[PDB]
Amino acid sequence: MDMQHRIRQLFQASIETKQQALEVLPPYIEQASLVMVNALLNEGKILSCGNGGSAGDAQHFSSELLNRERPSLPAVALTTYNEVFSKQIRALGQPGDVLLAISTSGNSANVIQAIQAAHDREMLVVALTGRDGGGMASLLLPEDVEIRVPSKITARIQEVHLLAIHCLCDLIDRQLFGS
Amino acid sequence: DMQHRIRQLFQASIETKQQALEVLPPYIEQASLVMVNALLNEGKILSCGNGGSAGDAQHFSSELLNRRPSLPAVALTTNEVFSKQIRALGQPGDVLLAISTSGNSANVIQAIQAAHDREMLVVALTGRDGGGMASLLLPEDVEIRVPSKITARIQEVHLLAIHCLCDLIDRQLFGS
Amino acid sequence: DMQHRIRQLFQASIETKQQALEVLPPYIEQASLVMVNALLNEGKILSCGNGGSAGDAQHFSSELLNRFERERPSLPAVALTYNEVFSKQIRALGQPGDVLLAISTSGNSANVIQAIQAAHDREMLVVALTGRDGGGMASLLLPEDVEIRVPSKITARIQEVHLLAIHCLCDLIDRQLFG
Amino acid sequence: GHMDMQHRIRQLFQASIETKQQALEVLPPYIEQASLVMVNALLNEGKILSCGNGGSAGDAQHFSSELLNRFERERPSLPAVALTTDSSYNEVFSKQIRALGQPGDVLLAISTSGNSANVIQAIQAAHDREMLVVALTGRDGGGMASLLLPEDVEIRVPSKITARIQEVHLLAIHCLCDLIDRQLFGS
Ligand SMILES: [Cl-]
Repeated sequence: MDMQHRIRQLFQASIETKQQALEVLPPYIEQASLVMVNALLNEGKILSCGNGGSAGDAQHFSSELLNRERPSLPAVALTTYNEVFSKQIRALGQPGDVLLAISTSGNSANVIQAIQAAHDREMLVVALTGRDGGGMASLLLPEDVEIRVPSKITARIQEVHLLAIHCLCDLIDRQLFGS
Repeated sequence: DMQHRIRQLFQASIETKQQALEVLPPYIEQASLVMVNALLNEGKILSCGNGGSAGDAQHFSSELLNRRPSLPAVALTTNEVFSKQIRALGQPGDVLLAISTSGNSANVIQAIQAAHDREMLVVALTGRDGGGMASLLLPEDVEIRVPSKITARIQEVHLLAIHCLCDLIDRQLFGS
Repeated sequence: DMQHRIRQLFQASIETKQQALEVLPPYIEQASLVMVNALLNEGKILSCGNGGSAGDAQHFSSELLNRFERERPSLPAVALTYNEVFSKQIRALGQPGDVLLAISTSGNSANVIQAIQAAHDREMLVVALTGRDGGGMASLLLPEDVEIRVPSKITARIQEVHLLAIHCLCDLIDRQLFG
Repeated sequence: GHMDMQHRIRQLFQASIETKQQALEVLPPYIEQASLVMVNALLNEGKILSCGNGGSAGDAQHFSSELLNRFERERPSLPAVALTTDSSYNEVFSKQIRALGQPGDVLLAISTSGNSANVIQAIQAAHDREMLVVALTGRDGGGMASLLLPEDVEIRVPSKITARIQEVHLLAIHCLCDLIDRQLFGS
């Protein structure tokens, strides 16, 4: 009785959070995918990163796109001391590339450091966040895009992030190659 | 591009979770009792999956292991890649959490067989028609099949389903 | 002169190995019997390392378990992959009589030290691959544990002798179990 | 201790020692040459990509992680990155090389036999991006060696024994890093 209730409860919270997100996120998902499509078109790449339950999201986004029957898109997750991402971005990133930075709270020291490295290399940033945006939100420059899930709950934020990413991939293919 | 297309993807996501809500909860409940059972009997949970399911396997385990008290859940961390590790680490009673969008991942199929040889129970997160994984399941195993043929929809529901399992285990062992 | 330096590095590598040859073989033999005894008693080997010692740990377990380069039976050797990430996996997976292969070049890795503690707590024996003079962790070992301490302070030379030592461990395990 | 095991341990030590002594007599010119191509690439604002299969993968990641992260040693970070795997699958390296590689960059490619299809394909991808290749190999060099253009460098360990090739590879990698640091940051 309680367990079936709790399940229904979590399902409905997940669904309600997505309906809220539906009202506020589409313009930001559109701008991000556009920023990404323009970078690819100019022979740039996308580097993605995230901490913990966001790390899978960075690699899900990238593998989808890199490993393909549309053309392989140059999208690489960084993987494998808050400098782990930042150093790879300095090694790999060139002007006009795009950083996808994923953090449910926006407080990841190493994603914050990632965003500085991306700015130093003249890259645009697509930031996937939740809650109040955290420290990352405040570090975004005017040309950067923020996709902020309207929720405080870590697990609902993650659920909308997966969806957001699936939206970005889909809009990237439609814009580049066509429906 | 199209906001209209974004709303459309969001609406499709919502609709599948609604379809999933009408069919999955009793299985989600079963799996969780199976997992709480094994953990109370001093056992453990191993998880696995390929493609867009590997992260889910890790996300489940490292919630429970790393953090509440830590719970013995380990993700198999790389067609006998998983099967070999189950043989080595599995003990009678343990649970395998196996995740696949198609039900056709050859190494998770061999993961399921290895778990059976260990006298382990299997919880299978699947979609579509359940593939070769469904046909391997024994009566005491639990399928959680997403009523969708679309990979991206199954993945979205699989993450919700994994969040539920975690929640129900903590609910039963610790309470709320 | 770059030639002078290469031939100096090769000689330092050869010379460390020669001095390793004078202290190590008893401890390699003892380490391997411990591992063989555990496996014959239906046990398993868990292995762990940090930094450059981390390939070593994976290489050890990958070798025996997957058998990608030689055709003999698979052995339950498993590499482990926040000072508690190793501790917590050992606690979750280790059963009494199991063996931990613990690798580091300094002997000071916080997690590997805590891996040792988690191994003893689970009534496991430890084979410890170290260099320098073992320092800590090498002071945590109990009478039935085994240390293989490279007679060197140079990280690179220690890595080199570790790889050889692991190759000796795997080889004698097979030699004792399959002749 | 018991004789056989003591015999086996000491015979392996001796074979490792003897393989290194043989390697010493033929590898230095190619090791120097390799480190020169790497240094020249970095001086021209290049980067190094590394890859390897099975037991070589560790070497690949060891090389680039030391150079880039600088845990073990406090000197400047160098743009050296290991190519990942983790979820046909023979294109995992080449797909990344085509995304990340630039004209002038260097691929350090590691294989003991030289026949792994994904490293063979990595070499092609590097060539298509106008990158130079440093190939750590053994035995006869395999298919990999057959693909090397004249600006490339091969470091072929003079052994047919996997374990022996792996040990010399680790040494080669330690020399390359030493030589890169010497040339850039002082002997
Ligand atoms: Cl589909």
